[PDB]
Amino acid sequence: TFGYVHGVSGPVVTACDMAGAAMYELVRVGHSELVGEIIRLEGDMATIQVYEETSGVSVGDPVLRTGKPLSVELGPGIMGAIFDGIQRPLSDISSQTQSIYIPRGVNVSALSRDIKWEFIPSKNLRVGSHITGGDIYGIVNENSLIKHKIMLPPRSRGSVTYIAPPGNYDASDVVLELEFEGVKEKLSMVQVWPVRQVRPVTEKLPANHPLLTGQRVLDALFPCVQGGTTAIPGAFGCGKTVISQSLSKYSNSDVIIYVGCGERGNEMSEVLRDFPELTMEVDGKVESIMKRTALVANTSNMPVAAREASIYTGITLSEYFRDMGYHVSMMADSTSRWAEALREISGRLAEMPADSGYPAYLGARLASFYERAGRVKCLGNPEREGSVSIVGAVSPPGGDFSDPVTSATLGIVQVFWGLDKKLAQRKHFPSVNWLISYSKYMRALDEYYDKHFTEFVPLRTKAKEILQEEEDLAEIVQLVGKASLAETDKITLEVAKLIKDDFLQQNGYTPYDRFCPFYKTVGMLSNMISFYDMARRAVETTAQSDNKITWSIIREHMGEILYKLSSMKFKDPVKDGEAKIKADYAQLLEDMQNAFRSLE
Amino acid sequence: PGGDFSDPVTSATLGIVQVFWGLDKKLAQRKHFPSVNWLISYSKYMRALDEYYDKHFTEFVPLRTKAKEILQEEEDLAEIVQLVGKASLAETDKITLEVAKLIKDDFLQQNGYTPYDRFCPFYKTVGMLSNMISFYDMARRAVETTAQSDNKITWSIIREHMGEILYKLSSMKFKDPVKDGEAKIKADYAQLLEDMQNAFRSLE
Amino acid sequence: GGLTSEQYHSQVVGKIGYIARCMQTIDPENNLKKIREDYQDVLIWAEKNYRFEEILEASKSGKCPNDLDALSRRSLILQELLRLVSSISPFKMKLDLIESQYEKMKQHVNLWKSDYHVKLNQLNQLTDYLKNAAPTPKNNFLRAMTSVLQMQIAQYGITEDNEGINQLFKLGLHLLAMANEKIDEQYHLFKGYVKDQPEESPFEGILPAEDQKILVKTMIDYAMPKLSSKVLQDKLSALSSSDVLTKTLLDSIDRIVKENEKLN
Amino acid sequence: NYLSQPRLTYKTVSGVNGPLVILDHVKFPRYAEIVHLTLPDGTKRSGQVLEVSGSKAVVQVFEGTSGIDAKKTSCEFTGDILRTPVSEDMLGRVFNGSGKPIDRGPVVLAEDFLDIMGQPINPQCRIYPEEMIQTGISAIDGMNSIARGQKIPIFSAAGLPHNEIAAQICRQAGLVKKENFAIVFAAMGVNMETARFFKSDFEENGSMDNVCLFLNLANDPTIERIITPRLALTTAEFLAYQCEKHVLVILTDMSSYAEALREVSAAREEVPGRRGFPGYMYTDLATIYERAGRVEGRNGSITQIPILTMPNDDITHPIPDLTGYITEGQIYVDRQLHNRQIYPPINVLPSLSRLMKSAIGEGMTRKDHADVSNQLYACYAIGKDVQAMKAVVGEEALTSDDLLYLEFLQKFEKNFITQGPYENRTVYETLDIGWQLLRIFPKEMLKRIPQSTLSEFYPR
Amino acid sequence: VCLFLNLANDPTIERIITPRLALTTAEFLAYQCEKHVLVILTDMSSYAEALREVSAAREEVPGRRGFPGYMYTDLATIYERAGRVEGRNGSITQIPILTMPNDDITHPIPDLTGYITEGQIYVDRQLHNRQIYPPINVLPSLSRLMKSAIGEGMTRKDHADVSNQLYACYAIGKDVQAMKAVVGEEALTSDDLLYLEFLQKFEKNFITQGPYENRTVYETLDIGWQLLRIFPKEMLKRIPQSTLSEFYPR
Amino acid sequence: FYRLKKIQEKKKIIKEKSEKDLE
Amino acid sequence: EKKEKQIEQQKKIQMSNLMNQARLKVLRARDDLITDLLNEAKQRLSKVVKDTTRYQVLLDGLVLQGLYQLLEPRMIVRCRKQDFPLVKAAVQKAIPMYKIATKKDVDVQIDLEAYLPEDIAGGVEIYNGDRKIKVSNTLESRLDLIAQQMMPEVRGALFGANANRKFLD
Amino acid sequence: KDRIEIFPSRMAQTIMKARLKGAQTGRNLLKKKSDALTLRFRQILKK
Repeated sequence: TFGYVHGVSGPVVTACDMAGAAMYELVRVGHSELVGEIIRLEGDMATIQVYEETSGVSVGDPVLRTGKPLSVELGPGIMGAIFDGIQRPLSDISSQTQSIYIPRGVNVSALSRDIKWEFIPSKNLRVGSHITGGDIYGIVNENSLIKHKIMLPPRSRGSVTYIAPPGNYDASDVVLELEFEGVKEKLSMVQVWPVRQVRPVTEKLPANHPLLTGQRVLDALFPCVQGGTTAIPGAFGCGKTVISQSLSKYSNSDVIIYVGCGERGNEMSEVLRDFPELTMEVDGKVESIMKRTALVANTSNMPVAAREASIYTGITLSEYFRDMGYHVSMMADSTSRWAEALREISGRLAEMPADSGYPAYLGARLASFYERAGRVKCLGNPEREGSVSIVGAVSPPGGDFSDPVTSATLGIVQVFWGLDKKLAQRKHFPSVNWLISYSKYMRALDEYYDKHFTEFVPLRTKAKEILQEEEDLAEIVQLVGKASLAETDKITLEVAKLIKDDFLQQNGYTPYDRFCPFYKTVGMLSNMISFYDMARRAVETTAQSDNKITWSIIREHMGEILYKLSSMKFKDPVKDGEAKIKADYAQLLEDMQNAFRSLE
Repeated sequence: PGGDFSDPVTSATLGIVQVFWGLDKKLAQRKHFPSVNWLISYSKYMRALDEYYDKHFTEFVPLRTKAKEILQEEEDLAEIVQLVGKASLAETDKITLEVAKLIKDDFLQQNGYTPYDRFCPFYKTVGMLSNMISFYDMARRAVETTAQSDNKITWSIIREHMGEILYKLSSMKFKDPVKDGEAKIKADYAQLLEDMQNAFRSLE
Repeated sequence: GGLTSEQYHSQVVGKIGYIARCMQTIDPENNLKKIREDYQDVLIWAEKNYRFEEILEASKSGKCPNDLDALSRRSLILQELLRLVSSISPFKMKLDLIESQYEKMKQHVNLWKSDYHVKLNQLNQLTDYLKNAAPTPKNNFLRAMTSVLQMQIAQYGITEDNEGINQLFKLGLHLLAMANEKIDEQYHLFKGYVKDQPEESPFEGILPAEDQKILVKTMIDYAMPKLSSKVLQDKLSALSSSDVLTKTLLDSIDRIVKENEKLN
Repeated sequence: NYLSQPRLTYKTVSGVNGPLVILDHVKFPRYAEIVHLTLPDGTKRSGQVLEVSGSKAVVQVFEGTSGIDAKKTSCEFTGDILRTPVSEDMLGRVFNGSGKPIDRGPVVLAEDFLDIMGQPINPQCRIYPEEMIQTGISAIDGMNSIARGQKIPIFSAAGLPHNEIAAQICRQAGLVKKENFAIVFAAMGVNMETARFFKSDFEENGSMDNVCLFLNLANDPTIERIITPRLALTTAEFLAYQCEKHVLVILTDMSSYAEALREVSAAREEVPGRRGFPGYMYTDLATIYERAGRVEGRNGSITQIPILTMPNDDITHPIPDLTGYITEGQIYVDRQLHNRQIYPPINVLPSLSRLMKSAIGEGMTRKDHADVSNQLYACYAIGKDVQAMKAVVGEEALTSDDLLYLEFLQKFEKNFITQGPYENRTVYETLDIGWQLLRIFPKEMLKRIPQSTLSEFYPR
Repeated sequence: VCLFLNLANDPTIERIITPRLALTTAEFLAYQCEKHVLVILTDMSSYAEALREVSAAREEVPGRRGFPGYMYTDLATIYERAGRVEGRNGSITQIPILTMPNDDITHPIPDLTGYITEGQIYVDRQLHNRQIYPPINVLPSLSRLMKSAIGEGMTRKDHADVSNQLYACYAIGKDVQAMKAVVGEEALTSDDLLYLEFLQKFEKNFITQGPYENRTVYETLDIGWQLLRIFPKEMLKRIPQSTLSEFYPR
Repeated sequence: FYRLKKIQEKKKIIKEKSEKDLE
Repeated sequence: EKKEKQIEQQKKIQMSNLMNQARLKVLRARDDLITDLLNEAKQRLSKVVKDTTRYQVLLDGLVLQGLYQLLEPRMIVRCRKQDFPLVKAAVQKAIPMYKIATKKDVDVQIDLEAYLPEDIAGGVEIYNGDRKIKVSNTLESRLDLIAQQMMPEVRGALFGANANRKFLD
Repeated sequence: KDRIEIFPSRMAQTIMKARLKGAQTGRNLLKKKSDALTLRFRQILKK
């Protein structure tokens, strides 16, 4: 059952009578039961890197091996929970101890027992029925938003020998029993899964459907697919909270997981204060987002292993909800803090440095983490697709993206939303830099846009071209002044200003811009680019004429259209239905057509 | 090893020593002596020593501060003159650079191997710096006192009409405490204060 | 990447056993003969009382059908039929419609991309909410509309572009999304439904008489407070003798309200 | 309850190696057990078990191993880890880095024996920082105001007066007065004259009753310098989270602590990490710095101001680099201002209090503060840019607006930043100086201040 | 075609054997079955990262950037399994592919690969950001075996000369572009403006090509002369007078 | 780092050899 | 104007000089009081060891506590010369209780050649057979070990609970 | 050509950072000179 401590040196504890141990198995060391991971075996002895502070551990103290590597207790009771990176429940540690601290060597179970949840067994099952890994043997109605699909562990299979009737159960009541090769498994609602092992699936599907954030720049110019991998430069001035809160208040995702990889203590507590108070509309009710998120929060002084395991816990939770057929999203508030934790582990393991002091495996640890994103056919029989979208923020020192964790992340992630302090200093919320930013997902989402938004492919192209042309034209404006540009270039710059001021900016602090649906977004852009095409047409059509058209003529004779175009952002989906917003936008199209027809 | 104080032994020393006299290759190479860099160097004892100076040398603390102010302005002025040439400098800045050359070459500079400089007693040292900074205050005042007037004093006018005074100021280092009594050196330096004041009265 | 052989064959015997449990639920009576024939190859392995180990080694031996890309498609068609028939539970759809919807799904390229799946997910969103939601005007209006939607689906299926079924999806989902405090807007949406639908009695015999009375009483009770005169409130109160929700009741109530708007 | 069992004393020293005494035949040693050594001449020494293996215990002795003797040395094992003899009576008092008193007062009558290492404050029980601490220094309070519960370093360099700034903060620091404040002044690696300055300046200049002062000297044994922040923070946690105080913890030079990590790492024979510091230096600095913040259900809080001598004047160095990742901002002390004789030489431009926007404003200070600080930053930044332009164009080419910004820079350095070491300025007196400077501009030039704030505060 | 796939989440040590399995299969196909095999090795960077991981875990001696001191030998065990052999009709061509870390041509992965493989094709953000597909920057590129694979029986007799003059004009174009960014187009000569017009026409016509557009070598050399003809005949200092007399006016 | 890591390994090997020689 | 603003600082300075004397005098008084309680406790222990009944019960505990900490195969006991008869009986009662709880053999001897200093307030020192390891289980040692750990409870009783302690965490 | 080739040391790292501050300062001052001359030149052209 347990070995004995033989030696100690900082976090490293050598233990004896460990003959039955396994590499990377998880152990409770000392009478205080400090958590530690076996980093080496040397016969009847193990070397355990204790995560927590080892001060006071004694030779001959017990060393209880848990039969498992670092693992997440999955089940009902996740939603709204806050955990540290090794999956300890921070709300329960506080409420059970009545202390402000996390005690050294907490034993508290991560999904609280003695809470009873309403379980419904899946009504088709019977004694003698065949069942396979990922089959849903019931549902737990824990929240109005999220119904937890209880399912067979991925490695389990067999013939059902018992199923619990509809009723109230805690996570350790036996809900299902089944037999295979003459051996019975008794299943709890809690399911334990190794945190560094990918949860398997029937198929890793191509990602094709957009993760609407409700943000014009993001949802139009740099879409992230559901199942997509993306990064944000998480820094002071950038406004990283805007995407985080917008995803929370509106996103096309069913469950959201956050990971704090070792945030600053106050910044972590700002996030943990805010999210209980955030709300979203559901079936015409307004409800707290804590009904559909879980927070894997660590401060910079949590054990190194909690910071390094933080992403692996967050993704293992996210894969668990993905296997229920929920379209999960998740964020890591800085993968650089996770890479500092990984660097420290590596320094304590005494491994060779690679680039900038980071371990050799940093690139493969990042790439194997981001590869756990995607859309999938889940395991088991109910033919359910799910996904995990991963929003891993990066914190390049001084903004230098060549930094190994940032550079490797940007080498892997298919979308970069380049938030920029210069835009935030101009109050250009959401502060996304459209020159630095990119998305690789266009080629997939073009199927969705061709089916549902067939005008958008031209519009997206024209918008990016107008913005790129304005960046070149601004150098000519500096060289020879705005008045020296050609009429085509002047109207391009004026429309680019309209896009920058009243499309790419979005006042998320106010009801009309709190979210911006795709039907609103495409409609606004359809009008701005229709104005561009007709204005530039009138200019080029009247080239070499006596009565030449120019931006000043347009502003004088039909400046009401520019005023209306800037006004279109103020339409509110909560007041006026999308059909009414689209009809008003169609009236602005007719108004500008009649105005251009009045000139040429 | 490199002459750089970033080395682990200088770095561990600087975390402990309260006084540091950073001898600089740029000064040593131009044969400016004793080559102690006045921007890098420090002494944290000034707080404790002000109770001595405000009892034995009651004029010195204002002079010590204005000396470092001049030498720091000269580090800015020298950099801009290298980057864009001296023609843009205001007359106050020309005077600041001129007195900074007087301090840098005829106070701060000292020769280790000549009877003028084998030891410079503090009464000589304060008397020198008092005269140079009295020239700085009076010269800068003379310009600012005649800015916007029908005729304006300039560094070029000062360089002419104060020429004997500038030569006397640069010569103060040659007073010899072996052959000249401290009272004689102090009396000559008092005469230089009167000579400066009367020479500026010919301009103002 | 992918699955271990034990996992792969386990998933095969899973989908075989599940197709059988679905087949026993869609058709307890052998009525869906042409559907049941299209699964006879998998169904034998579950209608016979085989041990899990026996069917697993039969899958390794290739005697059981064992391509998961085939079984997922075949299972998805049956489950999307079973989700249809279960999501309309108060109205048992006709057997020819069941085999017709099955054939249309069998002919479609990919059901998750199909508008069939979009319509069916909206039906489930309304239905699953209504299994739990408490008594209130919004939930009474949604119960009524969803019962009509389930009735119409049991007469035309999902693949038919019936304009009634389309309007019930649009209006039901919009009323579900409409904020709970918006009582006059919920009333206006439900008033709009009964006024705009072709039937003079859209709900008559569709749902319980107690629920029809609740809908009538609800529509009357949000009209009565608008009347400034007690004599007109009594004229309106006399309509409470009704129980079936009808266009004629709404028009009578609307005219009594308009008579007060004239009488000010 | 407590250790009832008698202490073992071992003569079984099997070796000595640098600062380590290697006991053998030890019965069940603890890692980090404190031990009391007796030399052959009877001199008492202290040490802590640095490593254990079966019967062996590698004691790191505090004082140097001079005089240790394998045949005649004896080592008394305490059975326990290091505990602070903590109490509220540690305010008004001066301790050396071991926690032994040096103010000629008695030993501390402990209210508890808290473990020096503490435990992590639970992320769920932290609460966001929301009210200012006045430091008394205008270059901090009016430009970089410190939210109570913030971590904010004073980045400095060898030769700069950061110790005088830290002592001035300790004398002047307090709540805003729109009672229960205290300072813990943990001083590490302090040369003997700077220790006399801290001890004597706090005694004489009117402060002791609010402060607990720890003095680890430059030549005090290095592991006592490692203990000193843990010892001080254990006191600050007692005062803040049990005595409900608002504590300010000042750490006087984290670079001399970082040098002590490097030495204690080499004592364990760990391989040197990034630029010779331990790989885990980030976790150790977090273990110091994160013993800070407000907490839910308690009025008390710990602010921290880690002073930090940047090696080689370079903020890229691992000591300031890792500090900047953990602390909410920085304050920069600048050799340029110091050589200009501007005291305190705090450069308000590269300084940033990350939480100032939640320290100040209506009901926390005066409601103008956020606007005044943003506009003072703009007028100083523009004035520096104009001094760099005056170098190029010559004074006659400057516009009237440029001449205002250049006069603002002269007056801002001479009145706002310049303060002197015994002048204490409230936030209100600092904002009044802020206005009497901004009042140099035409009202329309104050573009970063709203017209409402101008109509209330621009009229003199 | 045969595919060996090691995905990003598959165990990193398999990367070491993955290109060896591919080459072992290619040796069977190309020497036992005498096929012309083309071997494509994708992200040799991820192979080299697996070498760095193993050495860091074994504590083997590091070369540059912590890669194994023997990395050149290990890459040679992969890359030298290419080429024709005596009495076999078959052949193993290889096109390794690698992401250069931080764009650094001097990085050990591209450096050791550059010392083993015969020539390197380079692709560049300085072309891709300007939408120039395929983004092949010729200037740092070179094919060591090209000198033999061109001229009579293989390609037109001009090819060896035309290639070297395209390099001269493209390179001088980059050099006068670097001058223009300091001194402006007023300091450039009329010939320097022609090297800038060459650079523009070269990237637009010679490099840019559709993903399904196929160009013969002969069509490519015709486009080569349609660009080289921008300069007067006497400017073409890499080409022989006989080659100019046969091909410059055509 | 590599040199110092090999030195620390060689010292560990010397300790292991000494522990065997004490048998 | 600056000197006028400093009048509040001068009052705080002059009052702080007085309060620094006051605080350290009060704290020195607290320590003298507790030190005298420990002096009286050391006297009371020197009284307890005069009653052979309680002192035998102490020695029966002190010897067995020594042995149970110092689990060596052989022990040597040092005691005051006059205590020897009680100590011999304590060792003879302790050996069975040692063997029974540790489940191993032992030998225990009393040091007839080198007694403890006769002025100690009683109890024992125990050594292993090599004389290289010892345990200082004298009544004086117990008092200084216990009294120091009891200081929070001693303070809380003798000088009252600190009214600022709103929490115990 | 591409680099100054001062030999890698903590000294040379500091010297290069000092040169970067010198060069960035020199750029900013000479850019200010160019801006002032450009403004006067545009004023002269209008005149």
